[PDB]
Amino acid sequence: MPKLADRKLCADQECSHPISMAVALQDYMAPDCRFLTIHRGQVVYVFSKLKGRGRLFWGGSVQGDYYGDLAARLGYFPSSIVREDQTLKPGKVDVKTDKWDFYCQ
Repeated sequence: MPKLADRKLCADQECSHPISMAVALQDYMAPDCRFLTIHRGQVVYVFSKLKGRGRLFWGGSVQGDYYGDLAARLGYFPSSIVREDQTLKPGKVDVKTDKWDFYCQ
């Protein structure tokens, strides 16, 4: 399975800080373990934005039901299914993707 992208944009070198908070406008079911499953209205925190050949996809995690809860797992989803509501930190750190980046969590 080829990497989805060779490079990505993050808020920091380790992609540890979220770039943005977004709300899902469409449902999306993960086609394989690399992807997130999302439903309309759910909140997603975006930690990376892929570049190049993977640029339709962003990486992040789904907010849970209790205040402050964010699932630990990261996965990819199409950027178009969400509306970014708050830019938390500019996503302008241009990083090569590593092998952890497409290994399923």
